[PDB]
Amino acid sequence: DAALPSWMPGADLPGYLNGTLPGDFGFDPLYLGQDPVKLKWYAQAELMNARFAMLAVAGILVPELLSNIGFSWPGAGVAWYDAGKFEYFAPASSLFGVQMLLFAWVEIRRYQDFVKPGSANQDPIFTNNKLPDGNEPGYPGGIFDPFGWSKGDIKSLKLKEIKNGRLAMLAFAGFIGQAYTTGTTPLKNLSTHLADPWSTTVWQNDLARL
Amino acid sequence: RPLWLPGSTPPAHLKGDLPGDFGFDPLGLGANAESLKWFKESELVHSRWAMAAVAGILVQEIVRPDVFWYNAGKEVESPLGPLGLLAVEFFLMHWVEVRRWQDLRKPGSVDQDPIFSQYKLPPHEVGYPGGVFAPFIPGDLAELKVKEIKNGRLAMLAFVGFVMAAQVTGKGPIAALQEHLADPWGTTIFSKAAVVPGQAVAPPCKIPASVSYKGIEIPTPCFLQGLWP
Amino acid sequence: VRPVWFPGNPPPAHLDGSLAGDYGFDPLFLGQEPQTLKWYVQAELVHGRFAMLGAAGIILTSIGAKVGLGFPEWYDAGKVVVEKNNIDFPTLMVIQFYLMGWAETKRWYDFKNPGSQADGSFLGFTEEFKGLENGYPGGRFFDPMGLSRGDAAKYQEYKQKEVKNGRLAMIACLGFAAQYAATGKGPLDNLADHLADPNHVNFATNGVSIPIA
Amino acid sequence: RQSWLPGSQIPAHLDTPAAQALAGNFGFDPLGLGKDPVALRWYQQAELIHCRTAMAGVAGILIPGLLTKAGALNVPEWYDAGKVAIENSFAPWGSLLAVQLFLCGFVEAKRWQDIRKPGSQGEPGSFLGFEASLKGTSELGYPGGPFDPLGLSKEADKWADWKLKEVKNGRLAMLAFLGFVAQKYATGAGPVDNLAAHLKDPWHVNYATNGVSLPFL
Ligand code: CHL
Ligand code: CLA
Ligand code: CLA
Ligand SMILES: CC1=C[C@H](O)CC(C)(C)[C@H]1/C=C/C(C)=C/C=C/C(C)=C/C=C/C=C(C)/C=C/C=C(C)/C=C/C1=C(C)C[C@H](O)CC1(C)C
Repeated sequence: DAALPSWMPGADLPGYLNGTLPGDFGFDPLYLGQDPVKLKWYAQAELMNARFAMLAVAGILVPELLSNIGFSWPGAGVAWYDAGKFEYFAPASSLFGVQMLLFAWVEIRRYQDFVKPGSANQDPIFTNNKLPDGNEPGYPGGIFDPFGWSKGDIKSLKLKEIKNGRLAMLAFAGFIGQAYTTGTTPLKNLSTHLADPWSTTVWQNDLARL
Repeated sequence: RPLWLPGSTPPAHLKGDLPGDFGFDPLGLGANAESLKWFKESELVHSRWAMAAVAGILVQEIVRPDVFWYNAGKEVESPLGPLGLLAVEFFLMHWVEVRRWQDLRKPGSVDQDPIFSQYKLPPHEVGYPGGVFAPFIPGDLAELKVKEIKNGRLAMLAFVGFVMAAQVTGKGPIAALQEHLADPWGTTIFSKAAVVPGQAVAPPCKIPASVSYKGIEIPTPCFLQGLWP
Repeated sequence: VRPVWFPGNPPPAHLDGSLAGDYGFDPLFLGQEPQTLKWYVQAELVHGRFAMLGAAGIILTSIGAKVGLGFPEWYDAGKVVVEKNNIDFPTLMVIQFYLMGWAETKRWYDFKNPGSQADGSFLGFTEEFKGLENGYPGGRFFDPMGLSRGDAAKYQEYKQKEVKNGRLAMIACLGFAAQYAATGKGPLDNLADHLADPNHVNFATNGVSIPIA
Repeated sequence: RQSWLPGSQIPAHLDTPAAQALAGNFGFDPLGLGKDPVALRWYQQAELIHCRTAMAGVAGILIPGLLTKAGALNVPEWYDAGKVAIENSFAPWGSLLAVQLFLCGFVEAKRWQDIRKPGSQGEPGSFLGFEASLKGTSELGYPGGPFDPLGLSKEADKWADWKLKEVKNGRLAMLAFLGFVAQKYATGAGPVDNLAAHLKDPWHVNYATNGVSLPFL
């Protein structure tokens, strides 16, 4: 509600969005972050869902692109939605069991910081090890920023993080929809479009499926 | 001030400020200020669209006589399929229409190029973007604002003529003028239709009822055929 | 002074010429009590506005049937639509009571409490549901062109035309039912027959309206 | 003031500040059942227990049902699950119900006595040292303590929102159970089938075409 960037040039934006969070373009048509305590939780949520979505999309597209090329390895042409039934060294169940244990420790360590900032910046075992005092929930830094990037224009870097994440979160949503609708991998869906974009729009595809 | 009916008193709301104000508002549709502000833009948009369509339909008939404008949608064939063409049109018009609309809702809030910060339209009026959209002005702008509305009101009435002529004669604008010029006494609508207390006679629709296009069958109805004279 | 329904007879006291279409007609004093008169005002407007849409619907579909456009007669349209389009009557009827129910209940509580539907309770909409007058809910949804909020005299004249055209349509819909019941034909079939023979084809010769004829 | 019916007259007994302190107060009591404050307090407790039981039961009918529809589960329909479970159980239904009434009655009696006098179950020396935790909070129907293991009720800036979600989700689950009973008697199928069938042809598959709900049309 000032002169900060807007999702719709000329609109009256919500005052609660004041440009303190990265990517504050005043977009809250349903007035969800109007309450400050909800907005505080939603900021971390958006950052967490974005950071996993960014890793996911990378780990979904890179292997497919390598598969198209001559790159050889166990996965090869394994479709992301078919990776679960793939046979690995250990039973899925076992792996999941380990994953939930390992994550219980890290999530509750991250959650402790969020509820009390700077309360989990110390190594439980090697007490001497720790994270620099200056810390905000969602931005642990220290050994999580091993190259010092945070030191430079941190605000621009945080905006690049939120922007790339929102696109990744939308990409994953695409992968889910396009996979269930076109029943094929994303880079295959892109090849179909690049071959004949005009005749390969969701409109025509869904019309044919009707 | 010239009026639509010489010797008449114009509506109180129609003073003479707007271009094309000949004191014509019999139903009082423009007595509300905020409503007049919308209808003024609507008249301009309708005028410019109609002027281009009447120009295009006449030129298309000269350059492409074999193709009847009414049958162009089904006849025109391009490698960009109907859907591909429509998608592109939908996105491009959504952007331009929203940008123009926001100008009406908040004047001066959409004069800046969203990609290049160095380019912004100078302060202007709704309906008259100017700036890059007006590279040359051959004469007084006020006079051309009258020429634009007058040429637009005529074009808007011409298109409606092209449509009804197409449904009553099955021919493009020029082909009709020629039919009329061949036999004016037997080509007017009066010489094509007649209703008297005893009976009713109306020209038949000359437009097929449905068109077959890419295995869809598009409904193609005549306009208020039941109420046709 | 104001033209009355029975020239020479004084207008009733509860009728002071303030309401649109006030010709002092209330022989049974049914609107003698004010609040009751306000309710009957909305009733006549609601009945009249539906009759105007009804009459215009029957006249157009009757014209399309008179010509060869395949429009069913008004008394046969309900079955044609459901049959040709395989529409489930029960579903359509319940959907109608859902939509009408919502709109009617909101209009009802506006009558009970004027302006009470402009609190933003409905999707945050406030001014479009405040209401200008009893039976006249202007705003930007119901009066999208602002004819009620521009030229007070034009608004009064339009109200007179609305009530008179609504009372005419209400009389015309009673005529469409009586004529169908007495003749078994459509309305524009009845007009063609009369126009053909106005002295020998009328109600006096229909064999039903006057039993001793 | 939010209203169940915009423009309607809200009962004065629901506009009183104490009544407004109650979660889900949309001014709905057309029959005037809660005019008496003492009754309004009992009915608020009754609504809370119905809400929390309906939410647990409906979750135990829908969630398993959707998982079975997918395949992740093979649970029987809710209306057939008793027979299936008792078929291979260690006990007949009567013995299982007798044990249920004993254990439920005990905890229901303690909750009851807490309504008659809030904080009474903390009577020192009444429960081998647990009575200290058996005392609820200042709000009846919100015991917290051991019943709030994660201490979410300790955040005063989120208390009201949490209670509103519990009442609204509870009122929805209560209506979803009534719907499960009505739809079972009118269809002869389960709630997940009823949903799929309607979604296939919503205009021809509904309660207006069930041949029971509307015997007049
Ligand atoms: C707890 C009981 C309760 C009851 C009995 C009512 C009853 C009523 N409320 Mg009310 N309300 C209630 C709670 C609440 N209301 C509101 C907020 C409102 C508002 C804002 C309004 C009402 C209105 C009304 C009336 C609507 C009249 C009508 O014909 O509607 C039936 C109309 C319908 C459209 C039916 C709805 C749909 C139908 C059930 C089928 C749904 C089909 C869909 C396809 C669903 C598909 C979903 C999928 C796609 C995801 C009505 C008497 C209206 C009124 O008249 O106010 C004067 C109104 O404007 N209520 C809230 C929130 C504050 C409530 C509770 O929290
Ligand atoms: C940045 C996200 C993103 C991107 C780049 C794409 C890209 C593509 N999608 Mg898609 N999709 C997305 C998200 C996305 N999608 C989401 C969130 C959904 C809903 C779950 C879908 C559901 C979907 C379906 C059902 C289909 C596609 C299809 C396609 C392909 C061409 C057909 C098409 O355009 O359909 C239309 C796609 C949309 C209308 C989604 C809008 C794009 C999102 C919202 C981005 C917003 C626009 C913004 C300017 C960013 C543009 C991208 C940027 C890199 C320039 C194409 C390569 C078609 C296909 O598979 O081809 C074979 C197809 O049928 N998508
Ligand atoms: C609303 C205006 C309008 C519309 C909807 C159409 C529509 C059509 N014209 Mg047409 N035309 C118009 C104006 C218009 N014309 C004008 C003003 C002229 C005079 C210059 C012509 C001259 C003309 C000729 C000679 C022919 C057509 C033809 C056609 C038909 C197929 C050709 C085609 O469009 O392929 C694709 C068109 C293009 C690829 C050109 C792209 C558009 C240009 C390059 C950009 C201009 C943008 C402009 C500034 C935007 C403002 C315009 C305004 C109306 C909004 C088609 C139905 C052809 C036909 O009849 O086919 C049977 C044909 O022979 N037109
Ligand atoms: C407020 C008011 C006021 C005014 O004044 C008046 C009036 C209106 C009257 C009122 C209203 C009221 C109402 C609406 C009520 C409703 C209720 C309900 C529905 C409940 C439910 C309720 C419900 C509930 C609890 C539920 C429960 C359930 C459960 C446990 C479950 C169980 C189970 C399961 C899991 C599964 C299996 O296999 C089986 C079984 C065994 C079955």
